[PDB]
Amino acid sequence: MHRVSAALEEANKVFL
Amino acid sequence: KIEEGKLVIWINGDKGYNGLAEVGKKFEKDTGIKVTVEHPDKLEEKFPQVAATGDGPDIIFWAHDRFGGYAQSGLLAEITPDKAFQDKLYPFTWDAVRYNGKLIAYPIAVEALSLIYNKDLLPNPPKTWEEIPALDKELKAKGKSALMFNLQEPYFTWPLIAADGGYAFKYENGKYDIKDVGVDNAGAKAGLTFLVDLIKNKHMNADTDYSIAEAAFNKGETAMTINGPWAWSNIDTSKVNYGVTVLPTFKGQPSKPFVGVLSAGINAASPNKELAKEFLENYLLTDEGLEAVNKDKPLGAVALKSYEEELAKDPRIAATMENAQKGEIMPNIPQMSAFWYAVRTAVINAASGRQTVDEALKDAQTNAAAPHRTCREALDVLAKTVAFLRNLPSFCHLPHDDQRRLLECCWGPLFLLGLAQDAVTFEVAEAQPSLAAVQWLQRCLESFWSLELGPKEYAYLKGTILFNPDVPGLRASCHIAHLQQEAHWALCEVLEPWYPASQGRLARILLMASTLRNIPGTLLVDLFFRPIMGDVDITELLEDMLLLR
Ligand SMILES: OC[C@H]1O[C@H](O[C@H]2[C@H](O)[C@@H](O)[C@@H](O)O[C@@H]2CO)[C@H](O)[C@@H](O)[C@@H]1O
Repeated sequence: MHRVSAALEEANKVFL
Repeated sequence: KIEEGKLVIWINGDKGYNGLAEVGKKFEKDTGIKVTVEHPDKLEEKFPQVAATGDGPDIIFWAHDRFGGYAQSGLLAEITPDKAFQDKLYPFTWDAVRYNGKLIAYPIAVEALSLIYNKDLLPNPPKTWEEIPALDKELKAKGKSALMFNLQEPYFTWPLIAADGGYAFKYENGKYDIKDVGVDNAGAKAGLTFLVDLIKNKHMNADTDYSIAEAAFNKGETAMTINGPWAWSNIDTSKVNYGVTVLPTFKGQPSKPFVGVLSAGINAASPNKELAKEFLENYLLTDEGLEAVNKDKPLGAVALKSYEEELAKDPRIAATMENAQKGEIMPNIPQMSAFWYAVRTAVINAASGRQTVDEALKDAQTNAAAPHRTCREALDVLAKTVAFLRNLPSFCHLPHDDQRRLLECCWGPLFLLGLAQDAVTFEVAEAQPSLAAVQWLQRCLESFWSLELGPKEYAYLKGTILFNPDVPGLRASCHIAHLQQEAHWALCEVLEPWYPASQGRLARILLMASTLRNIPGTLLVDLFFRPIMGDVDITELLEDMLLLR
């Protein structure tokens, strides 16, 4: 339920 | 499916459809073939819609400028007028209906915009646009206007735009250069700049349309107006002593109005091609035929030599011709549709103030000279967006009803945020979403490209948009709320190193994200997907990629 931040950054890598 | 034994005809609502209907009644009494004359709205775009499917009218009336496109699409049939019949019409009007060396429609009449003025009010109409503002200043003192015409159609404001140097497609060696568009040059800019200054100075309203202008003039509320021959009919029945004369001159140069040739085409999917030819050749295109129509609403200079020589004495027709000479014939190439839409958008955006003259003519020049590279980039972003959701356990572990629910009202903002970060400027060439909406979309999008966000900001922001607790009927609502709060806390820490400026950045990014949520999901489809895959259900398509349907 925590550290969703690190998850988002990793998941949105496809847009780099 | 276009019924056999019958003849359906479509014509613009401002023409003399009643006079035409009569010619149809005579035709129906002689042959026994029923003829229905209809005048749908947006006919200019409605015809091709149904024409493709195989239905629609048997005969279609409109200016030649559009027929070229219908021809390329294969929606028209090549007319077969024998030599003898061709000699009855002016060879000048035959070129207007000739595309790629084939006659694709019957020429009816030549129309051109002229200046109609109220003699009692303006015993002497102005010779230059420049002298109009001052003329309106005093007329207002008597509860009246100076000039009032339709601003919703670039057709009426074109004369002014092209007066100085504006133009559609450069013409050289009997050919049009589809890459040379002059809608954003020095000339065109000045013309449209003048029009806008007329509105700003309260000399003219921006919402002024055809109906408003016509009513205002026929009632004696405005001193002048700009219209074509078809408009002389309603003025007569009104207590107004008008006069048709040459259009004002802008910057010493005359106004160049686009000349059009009202033409009649035969649907390529009609089984009454013969019944059609017979009607347009032995009934309509005749002295009595064109008179009945003209009787209802003026056709200007008829293509039929015989009947033309009779009306040649009319001083009004002479004015229309004088103006036509100053102007040029409308191109009939397929791109004309893209042109008109691009110009229509520019003129309306500048008049309403949503854009500056330079900004408007900037997008038009780019759109007028149309790649679906935009859509293809939206598809990549969408797919990208699917990969983003397939990852991120936080979303995958949510109840499926919640997943479908968050998706139903977030794919919009999520998608737009994707286009932003993917750095893809769009070229909305829609040769019907409201201009206001489209304009609002890009403003928001350009707002993101100027703010230059980083990979972290985008990521954390997407989280703020995805996990929305306010979504009705949500099961893990409390958890989703805790997930959004985290992304919001992270979005702040990425902007914490501050002393002054980062403070106004958080509020900026946030409000920008909010404007994204207020964008019609419907609009998005029609602007980025529909043009490449027809009607589409994004919610449905997305639930398939994520196996939720
Ligand atoms: O406004 C763009 C529009 O201009 C022309 O349409 C004219 C038409 O030719 C006239 O006879 C009359 O009906 O007014 C119309 C404009 O309101 C072009 O023919 C059309 O393709 C173009 O979109």
